[PDB]
Amino acid sequence: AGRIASFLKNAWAKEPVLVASFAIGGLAIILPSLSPYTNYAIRINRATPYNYPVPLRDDGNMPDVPSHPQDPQGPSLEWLKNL
Amino acid sequence: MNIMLTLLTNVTLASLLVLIAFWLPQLNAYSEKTSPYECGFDPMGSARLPFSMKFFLVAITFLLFDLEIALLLPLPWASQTNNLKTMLTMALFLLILLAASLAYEWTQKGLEWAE
Amino acid sequence: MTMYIAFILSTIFVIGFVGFSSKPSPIYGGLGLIVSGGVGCGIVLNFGGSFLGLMVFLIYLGGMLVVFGYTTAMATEMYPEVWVSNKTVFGAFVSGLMMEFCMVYYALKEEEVEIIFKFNGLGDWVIYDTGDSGFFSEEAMGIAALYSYGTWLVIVTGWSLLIGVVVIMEITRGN
Amino acid sequence: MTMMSGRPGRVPLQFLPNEARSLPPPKLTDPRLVYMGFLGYCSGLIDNAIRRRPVVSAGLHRQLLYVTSFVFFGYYLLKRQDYMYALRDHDMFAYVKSHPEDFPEKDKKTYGEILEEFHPVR
Amino acid sequence: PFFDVQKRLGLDLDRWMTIQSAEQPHKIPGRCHAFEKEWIECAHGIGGIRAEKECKIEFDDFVECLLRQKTMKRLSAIKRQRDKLIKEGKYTPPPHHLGKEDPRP
Amino acid sequence: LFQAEKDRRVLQMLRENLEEEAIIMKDVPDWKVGESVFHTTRWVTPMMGELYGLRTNEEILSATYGFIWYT
Amino acid sequence: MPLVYMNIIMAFAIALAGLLMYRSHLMSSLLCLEGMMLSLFIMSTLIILNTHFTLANMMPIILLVFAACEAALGLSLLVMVSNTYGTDYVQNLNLLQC
Amino acid sequence: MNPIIYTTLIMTVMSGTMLVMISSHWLLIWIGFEMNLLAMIPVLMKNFNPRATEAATKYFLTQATASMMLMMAIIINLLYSGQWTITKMFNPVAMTMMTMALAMKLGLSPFHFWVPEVTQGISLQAGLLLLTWQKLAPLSVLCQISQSINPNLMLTMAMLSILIGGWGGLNQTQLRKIMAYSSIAHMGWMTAVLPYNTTMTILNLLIYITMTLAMFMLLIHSSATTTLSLSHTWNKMPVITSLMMVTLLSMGGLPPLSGFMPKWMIIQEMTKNESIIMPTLMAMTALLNLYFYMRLAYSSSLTMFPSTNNMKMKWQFEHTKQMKLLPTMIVLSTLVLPMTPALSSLN
Amino acid sequence: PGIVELPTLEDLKVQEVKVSSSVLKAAAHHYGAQCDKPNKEFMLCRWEEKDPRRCLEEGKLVNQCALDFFRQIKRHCAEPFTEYWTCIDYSGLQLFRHCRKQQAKFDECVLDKLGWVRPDLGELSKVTKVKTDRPLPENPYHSRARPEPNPEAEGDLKPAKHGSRLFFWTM
Ligand SMILES: CCCCCCCCCCCCCCCCCC(=O)OC[C@H](COP(=O)([O-])OCC(O)COP(=O)([O-])OC[C@@H](COC(=O)CCCCCCCCCCCCCCCCC)OC(=O)CCCCCCCCCCCCCCCCC)OC(=O)CCCCCCCCCCCCCCCCC
Ligand SMILES: CCCCCCCCCCCCCCCCC[C@@H](O)O[C@H](CO[C@H](O)CCCCCCCCCCCCCCC)COP(=O)(O)OCC[N+](C)(C)C
Ligand SMILES: CCCCCCCCCCCCCCCCC[C@@H](O)O[C@H](CO[C@H](O)CCCCCCCCCCCCCCC)COP(=O)(O)OCC[N+](C)(C)C
Ligand SMILES: CCCCCCCCCCCCCCCCC[C@@H](O)O[C@H](CO[C@H](O)CCCCCCCCCCCCCCC)COP(=O)(O)OCC[N+](C)(C)C
Ligand SMILES: CCCCCCCC/C=C\CCCCCCCC(=O)O[C@H](COC(=O)CCCCCCC/C=C/CCCCCCCC)COP(=O)(O)OCCN
Repeated sequence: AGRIASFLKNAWAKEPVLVASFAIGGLAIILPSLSPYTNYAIRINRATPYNYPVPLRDDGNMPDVPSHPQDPQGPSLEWLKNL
Repeated sequence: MNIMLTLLTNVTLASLLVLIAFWLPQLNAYSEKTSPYECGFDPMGSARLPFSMKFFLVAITFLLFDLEIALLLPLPWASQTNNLKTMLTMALFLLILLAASLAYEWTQKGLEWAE
Repeated sequence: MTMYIAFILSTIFVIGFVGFSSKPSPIYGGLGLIVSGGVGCGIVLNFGGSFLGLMVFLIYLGGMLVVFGYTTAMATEMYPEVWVSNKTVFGAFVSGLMMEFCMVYYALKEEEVEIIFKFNGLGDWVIYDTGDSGFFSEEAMGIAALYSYGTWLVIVTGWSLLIGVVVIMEITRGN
Repeated sequence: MTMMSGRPGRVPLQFLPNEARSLPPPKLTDPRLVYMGFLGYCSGLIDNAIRRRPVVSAGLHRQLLYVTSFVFFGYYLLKRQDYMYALRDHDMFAYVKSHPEDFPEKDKKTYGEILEEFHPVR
Repeated sequence: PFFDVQKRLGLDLDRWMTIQSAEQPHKIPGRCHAFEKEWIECAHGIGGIRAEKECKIEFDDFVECLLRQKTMKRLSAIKRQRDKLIKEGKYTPPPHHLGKEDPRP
Repeated sequence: LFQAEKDRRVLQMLRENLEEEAIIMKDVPDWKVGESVFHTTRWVTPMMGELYGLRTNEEILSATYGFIWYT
Repeated sequence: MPLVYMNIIMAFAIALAGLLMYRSHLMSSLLCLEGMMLSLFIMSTLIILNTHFTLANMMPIILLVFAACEAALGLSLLVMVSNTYGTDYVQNLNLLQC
Repeated sequence: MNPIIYTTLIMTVMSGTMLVMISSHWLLIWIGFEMNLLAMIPVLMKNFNPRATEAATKYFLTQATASMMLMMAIIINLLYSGQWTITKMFNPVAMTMMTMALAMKLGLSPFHFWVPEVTQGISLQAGLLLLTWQKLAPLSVLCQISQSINPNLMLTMAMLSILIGGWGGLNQTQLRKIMAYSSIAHMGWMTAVLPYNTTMTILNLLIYITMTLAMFMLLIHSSATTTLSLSHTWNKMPVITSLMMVTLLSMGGLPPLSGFMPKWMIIQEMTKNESIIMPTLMAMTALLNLYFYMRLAYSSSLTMFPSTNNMKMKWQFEHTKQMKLLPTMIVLSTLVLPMTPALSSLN
Repeated sequence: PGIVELPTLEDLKVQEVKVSSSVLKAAAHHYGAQCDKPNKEFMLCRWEEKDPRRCLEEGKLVNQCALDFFRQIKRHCAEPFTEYWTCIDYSGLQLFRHCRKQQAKFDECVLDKLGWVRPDLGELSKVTKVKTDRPLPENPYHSRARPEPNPEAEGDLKPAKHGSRLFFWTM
């Protein structure tokens, strides 16, 4: 409580560069685990179509696969437009 | 193909400048003019004698720290992977180990030049 | 057959290796290794390895600067040797040059297995792939996969680097 | 060069597969176990001798621990060795059964119809 | 010698990198993916001694894909015959093989 | 569309090479025209030399080093 | 095999020969070691690029990393040798015999 | 050196060896070798002197050349087959390169020259580590690729190792050089049977490691590095000299001691493959190792050499540091012949 | 090792699409909206047969559908489309974001004259299903018969007969 206060004061008086560096590194380590937009970053990465989407051979038992891109089925990037 | 032409052009221009500088003016070379310079006097020893390096340990550490650059340069492309958590963990771990190496050499007086 | 640019580059690579392997003063050996690094970078660039060639060139440039400093510190003599100031150095240089000449002649004039196997040459361009797709570079993706696929490699590499720092500090202590 | 390490269904680092429980365990009075205990006792005596202690009577708890540890490890070593020999015999018999053409049964003649050469000693 | 810790624990420390036909990023395929797949599926579970003999065709095809020695030999033979026939003037290359072709997309 | 065009172009180049090889190599006694070097009968992606073997050096250069050298 | 592969393998052979035949300076042998590493890098890079082995593209970089370690190791030893003798000549390292 | 730094270095050496052991990828095996060398160089130089520096330099040069040849073999194997798994090499040239690299790492003849020098230049603890733990990784790699071994080259190197170990040991008065030549001969024995039965190789390695550990611990306990220094031990610790004589007899392969078990097994295994001339020559050659072991025993425990007056002072002091595994190591080095069939547990 | 069979040059003839890359990029969104079915059938044939020689008719159908699409565009309004693709063609990267007025005009024209709706972001990259009468290939890899495995390990484990049988040892 007071020991850490005196140590931090001495460090800020003598080595401000090291204090700033350690603070920045600690924030960089800690903050990503508490952010709600990391999931958004992952989903943005998954949403980029680098390669061709190969169609599946219809067998009559896929209610959740579209037969046309404009069909309502499949993933939607409506969330991405407002983000 | 274009870069080869550019490199050839630049080297050719520099070499032509050297050739002009060495063949255009009048040259009068004698032993006193071409002697080594030590501000008024003949050097006592040779310039090929050993010259001590007081920062040799930092020079060696530079070799190891130069490969962290190789390991860290593909980070912009690595940031595009789907499993961002693993990539971020590995990048932060690598930088943490680099910082720990720097701290270890700093605290063991490895950054101080030899006396 | 097509301008044999890669063959010329690899020949200059071998010539630089002969230059620094005949072992003149380490200044000229470092110069030869720098030349070989640049030319090998060019070869890898011609085969599509932009990042790898540029990185190897950068790494060897830094290493050779350190080597130059160390040569001036503890690897000098009154009269540093060049490739023509010594019978031994000149002999090794010439022997390497004619050995490369003989290997090349036995390669492109006939099919003969020197050590491992034989071949005809024909230039590298034949053995390409004509792959036509992509909005990225496969080399960059494979290198960037180190942070998602190669976790084990990253762990062992970082450990070895930290241990190497500790090791050089332990070795140069003296006492 | 490596006979049994590539056997199908081999768990890497078990030291004692489950099937080894189908075999009879070695008896606790196994002479090999007694020899293991004797080795532990010799180790204890040498430990007393090196440290410059009364060889036969210095540390009784230490000798007891030596003997117990040697017997404990030897029991499982004997179990594994027995299991490995049983595996070798099982595989050999199965291979002989599955290849009758390589291990044929040929009728045996009696010594009255087999002509053996006689070499006089003189 | 080889303590298979990976197999005992199911870790995959380095098996992701052992072969060319194993889950590259972005599904980028190897140049010889099909040949290696065929050879690996031929040789799986029968041991090295049997795989050396009974899967020699697949391995020969895989090596031909890797190094293309036979294809280069055939191309060299064809070109040598073409040059021999052209020096004596019995053969003439077609216009589409001389730079006067009609290109298509 | 690019895929369909690529298949048609590759197949046309290979057929032209096949016809030229058939004309050229008629004198060699034990030569089969169009004989594969693979035991497998499945399709194999053509190598650069197969497509551009009997063509000019400029086409070969554009096919091999055209993209890399473009800056 | 292309003639480039033969040239790279010959470069490795030349570097190995240069390392195995010692002149006075130890720095020259260290440079031969570095050249051997460079030739290995080039050879592996060419093979991996030609075969389009994507995940193996990170293999050469790892090579470089350990090359650096080896280089550093050698230089460290050289320093100590010089500190003992004022020279990096290998003929001073003869206190031990067979 | 700081104790924590030394512990970290030893752990790095051991973890590099284990990385070699557990890897399925050639690059990871090479990485393990590199890490082992990197961490092992400082350990040889813990006690600083010119001799230790020279030994470290020679060791580094030899091992770096071996590593470069190792990588070249790997890359050629990859070129002739797009494989990274350590199963069996697909090119004979790559196999020759790998065999030579691993022989140079192990110190087999004619790559044996560095072993006596490096062992003489370092302390007894560093020598113990170098001659016991440093043999595991190359032997494990050789065991994994045994079916691709060219028997002629491997057997030639093994026979050369046995002969040269005996002849070199015949001429030594320093104990570290004697141990190094014994190591060379035993490594030749280990690699002679490798193309036939890797279990025999593992058994030979285990027995040799046990006897070498016992020998080096007895040499550390009686802090002697020369024959004449060891001639003084009887006047201070006779039990140590007696145990050392028995251990030396075991190292000579005399029945019914433990050292007889490996050679015996190796010999019989070789006779299963219609190899008769070579085992006979190997045993008749190991007679030389037995001879110089008996010379050391004569000078150390069977006769009493003259001593010095100052020794009386040493009579008044005990050893402050005790080695906990020395008695067990001695017992395993001598009395384990009746437990010979247990080798089936090794396969 | 067999003869490689190749289609004749007459078989490979088709009515080609001779519009440049800028025109194609300008039309691409509506082209993928309208000509999806032949394109997807061709791509399924391509990825299931692993042989360009087995999907030539599907490629010709793709060409026909593209030509019909471009004929419709030419017939209804070619001037807004020409302005749009010229604006696209000026850019060295062919960026969409520099031509939004011309894109708006072209989109309005196609919407009013043909009822064509531009697909929203994320739609053209979906994985869709294709109904085809083409039989599923049974051996697209032309695989040989796999060699038989080693039989099995079976039976109850019994103690070794007369122990280890190593020299004089009875156990
Ligand atoms: C094959 C079948 C089975 C055979 C068994 C195997 C062989 C025997 C066992 C081997 C291991 C056991 C003993 C080794 C550790 C002993 C350490 C020692 O130094 O001894 C001193 C110690 C006497 O010292 P102390 O009492 O403290 O006071 C005197 C001072 O210390 C004053 O002493 P100091 O230290 O001042 O005297 C100086 C002396 C100190 O030097 C020595 O004492 C020599 C010690 C050599 C250690 C042995 C090597 C390790 C084991 C390998 C054995 C190889 C066997 C294969 C054949 C090759 C033979 C070499 O140095 C010299 O004089 C230079 C002599 C150099 C001549 C060269 C010969 C040396 C090597 C010969 C070894 C022979 C084999 C061991 C025989 C037993 C020896 C105790 O001796 C003993 O009392 C232990 C003997 C055993 C007693 C326990 C028996 C159990 C009790 C009876 C119960 C009945 C059981 C059954 C129950 C039935 C129901 C009723
Ligand atoms: C900015 C980048 C673009 C630059 C483009 C121009 C590049 C110029 C490169 C260098 C030229 C500048 C030098 C100035 C004139 C050249 C003079 C010199 O090079 O040649 C002289 C020629 O000397 C020769 O040794 C003798 C001439 C005989 C040899 C010529 C061979 C063929 C001639 C045979 C006659 C038949 C005609 C054949 C040709 C059609 C040697 O003079 P020298 O005194 O040493 O040096 C000092 C020169 N000074 C006096 C000006 C200071
Ligand atoms: C048995 C005793 C355990 C403790 C001691 C172990 C000693 C060895 C050191 C650490 C063991 C290594 C185990 C980690 C192996 C990495 C692979 C595994 O963990 O999965 C990773 C999971 O990620 C984890 O976060 C791994 C990071 C944990 C390690 C970082 C710090 C630990 C290092 C400690 C020792 C290193 C040296 C000392 C440092 C101070 C990545 O998987 P994932 O990305 O899902 O999917 C990949 C497959 N894809 C590509 C198809 C998608
Ligand atoms: C001097 C005599 C030798 C002494 C040897 C040291 C004794 C102490 C060692 C401590 C005991 C623990 C060791 C292992 C216990 C559990 C580990 C277990 O999982 O490992 C198994 C393996 O079990 C062990 O290897 C058995 C170790 C037993 C060693 C003793 C045999 C000695 C021979 C006869 C001498 C008599 C010894 C007397 C002992 C006091 C896994 O098998 P596997 O991963 O598939 O094989 C790898 C090698 N392959 C594939 C190439 C075959
Ligand atoms: C959890 C974060 C970890 C990752 C982030 C770090 C990124 C990189 C930063 C570390 C780089 C290496 C640091 C090495 C530290 C060496 C310390 C040292 O020994 O230096 C001392 C100087 O520093 C010291 O006195 C010792 C340490 C002083 C404290 C330094 C910071 C400690 C932590 C404070 C910050 C805490 C976090 C911020 C919180 C914000 C407050 C609310 C000696 O200086 P000389 O140059 O030799 O002096 C010559 C002239 N007189």
